[PDB]
Amino acid sequence: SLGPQVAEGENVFGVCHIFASFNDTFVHVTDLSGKETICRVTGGMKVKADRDESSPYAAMLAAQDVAQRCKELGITALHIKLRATGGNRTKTPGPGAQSALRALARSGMKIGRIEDVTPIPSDSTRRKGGRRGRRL
Amino acid sequence: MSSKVSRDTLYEAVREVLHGNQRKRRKFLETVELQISLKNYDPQKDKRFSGTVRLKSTPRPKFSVCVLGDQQHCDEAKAVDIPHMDIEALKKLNKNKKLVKKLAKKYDAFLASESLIKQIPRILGPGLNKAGKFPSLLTHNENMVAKVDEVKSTIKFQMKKVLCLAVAVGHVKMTDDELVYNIHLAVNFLVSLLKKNWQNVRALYIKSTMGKPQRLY
Amino acid sequence: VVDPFSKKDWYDVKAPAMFNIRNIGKTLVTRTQGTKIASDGLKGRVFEVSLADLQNDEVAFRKFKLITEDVQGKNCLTNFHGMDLTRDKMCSMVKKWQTMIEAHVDVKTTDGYLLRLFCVGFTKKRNNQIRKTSYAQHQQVRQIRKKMMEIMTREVQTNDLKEVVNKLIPDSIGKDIEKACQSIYPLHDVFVRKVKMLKKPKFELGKLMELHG
RNA sequence: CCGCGGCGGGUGUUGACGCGAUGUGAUUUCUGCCCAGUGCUCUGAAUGUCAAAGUGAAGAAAUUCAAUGAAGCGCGGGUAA
RNA sequence: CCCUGUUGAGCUUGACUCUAGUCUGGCACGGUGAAGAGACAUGAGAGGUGUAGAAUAAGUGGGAGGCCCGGGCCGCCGGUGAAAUACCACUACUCUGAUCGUUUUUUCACUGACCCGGUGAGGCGGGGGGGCGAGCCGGGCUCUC
RNA sequence: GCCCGGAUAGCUCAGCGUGUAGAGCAUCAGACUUUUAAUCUGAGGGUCCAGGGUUCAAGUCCCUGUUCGGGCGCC
Ligand SMILES: [Mg+2]
Ligand SMILES: [Mg+2]
Ligand SMILES: [Mg+2]
Ligand SMILES: [Mg+2]
Ligand SMILES: [Mg+2]
Ligand SMILES: [Mg+2]
Repeated sequence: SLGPQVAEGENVFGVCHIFASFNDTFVHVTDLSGKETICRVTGGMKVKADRDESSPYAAMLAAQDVAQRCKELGITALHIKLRATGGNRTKTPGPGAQSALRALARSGMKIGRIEDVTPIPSDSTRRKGGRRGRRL
Repeated sequence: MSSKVSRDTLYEAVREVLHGNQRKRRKFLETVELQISLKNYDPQKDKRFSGTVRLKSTPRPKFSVCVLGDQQHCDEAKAVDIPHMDIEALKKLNKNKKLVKKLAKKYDAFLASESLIKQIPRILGPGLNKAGKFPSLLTHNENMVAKVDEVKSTIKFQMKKVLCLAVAVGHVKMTDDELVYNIHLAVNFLVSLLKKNWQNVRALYIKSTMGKPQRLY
Repeated sequence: VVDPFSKKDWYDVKAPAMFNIRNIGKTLVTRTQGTKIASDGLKGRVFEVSLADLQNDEVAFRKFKLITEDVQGKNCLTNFHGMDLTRDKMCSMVKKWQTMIEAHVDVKTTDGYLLRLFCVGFTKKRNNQIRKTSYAQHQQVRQIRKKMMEIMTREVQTNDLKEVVNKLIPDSIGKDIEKACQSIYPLHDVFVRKVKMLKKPKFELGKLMELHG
């Protein structure tokens, strides 16, 4: 765990990846390439109930751990890449987003740029489900 | 766990290990004990290890005996400083009193004669078979000649399930020339009370109150 | 049973020398431990950098990409790799009751890179217009993408890679097509939406260094 | 697949639209349920049993006793043109 | 045909006793270099819940006052349980790690034994000159050429 | 002969040295305007047989009564 920088002169950047499904939520903090990672923790490691794998409190219990594991290594600022499930399936980011971003911004980081990287296809294949569709 | 003057692994001669006056870390009198480790002698087996050895040097414990008996030992030893008593002392010492400030207890050595063998294992059995005051045939209870020895520096020892022996041998207050007549009789009779197997004497200690061992040869 | 993050070194990454800011950030690499080389596993890394954190006061809805090519020691040197348009902008620009126009063309510069360029153009609602549609024709579309194919090649066939960047930091092409297509039908929302490099030349070492002074 | 044998020999001057080993019997039409059994195969330290060798101790030694222990059978999944 | 013989042949399998071939281990011909996985031995640190009881008294054999400064905190008797905790240890259990040995270890590595293919055994590796052309601060030549 | 595991209420069946669990049958009630299905109490337990040692055994050891694996073989 090393740092060559000075504090107020500049802000050392990293970048996160906020995956947000309807049943699970990733946070994956990597570097500017994305090739080199720093830490990764899921929602599922912390709550022993699979019906709230993606409760909003289950993202806060892992985002606090990420900003706790990263302050020992010297990162002040982060970029954000937000990302739904994408594809031919849905495209609405679930509820585990707006309380995990505030959950680490409140936990003392320097938020940079915000964008969307949801994989929107130009021309989809066929979604799983019949012509009358999943009825229940 | 330590004792600064004497090291435990150096093996001093039988008089050089009487350097024990430098063990005085305590003002009072240490209970000098022994923790010998028998090897190749399974406590599971029918091979018994429970016996007596009379020492010499009056190691100054306090002794309280409740001899039980119904014999001509009532007219043989009632001048020899023991509270000997008849079956009224069995009705007495039966453990009806598990109560405040008085128990049917506080006697370091009991007795079973041949006439009261169908009593002390009957009446006081579950109350005296676990503290150790239960008489038997390997605890050496006839006590017409040996009760003065159970006054003296005689000691008793038996086997333990974690492969050791613990017995009291002296007190660090006495002189070295009496601790040598504690060393002679201490190292003499464990070979004869130990039977033919892998080597007998392996891990001999001297012990005290807040103390550490010191090994001899 | 060992933390592997002390087995790393942080490096820096630079930019070419037609921009303002040189530094981008820090990127950790393992040490050269036996066979694997810290220059090698670092050289093929791509940096997605927005242009408003490369300039002082320009727009922020344009992004560049910069690969690494050469190791100087705590110093990676970068080259142009392509340009992106933000999903904020493009989806905030496509709206109903206007006509969309796209185009794409390939071009080789004077030293050779095989750039592929895309574009887009939206028609503009007039001032006093009460007719709701404001659609274009189809012959006026084909007579528009003929000009965009004429211009991207014309601005590219006769210069190198260093000066088309200075023709892409402003919106100098979208200005030109907006003012050479205002005659037919008035469009307002013109961009070149993606520039992609296909086939890079031989690794000549100090054309970059010329791009670093 | 041959052969007493070797860097031996056929298939093979061949290469999966190819060699080799099987059951049914044209076309049209259909080909059902069962993997407990006997076979076959796959995960095997997920382990009960398991030689020679190499190892330790007691003995004057020949010996005697202990740890460890490959495949395969056992245990667990797949398979009925 | 049918029966008997202590007479035989051809075939079959869960008959009895054996065998070519094939699978696996060991010793050899059989070398040169580094890393990693153990079998623990000496010896180190950690924990324990039917409560009762000064606690979680795992089990020791005693001890009847020290400890720490004539003074203060605790009995073994109580308080109360199956054994009592003031009083030191040894002995187990498993966890973890350094340790030297131990040792059975597996992947990566070189080429010289050995094995394979190809040829009428026909231009191999270094180093030069010549070339695309160059950090061009032209030059020592740089990845291909 | 060698080693090895297995037996608990009327059927299948849990048991973590300090206590006999469970699901399904048989009753009686409750819920529903009334039948179905679900809800709950209750009745049934010698922990396959004798001993051990332990304060305390269904539990570790021991053997005998019952089912089964495997490798072995000179009267
Ligand atoms: Mg067939
Ligand atoms: Mg079958
Ligand atoms: Mg005959
Ligand atoms: Mg015959
Ligand atoms: Mg047969
Ligand atoms: Mg009723």
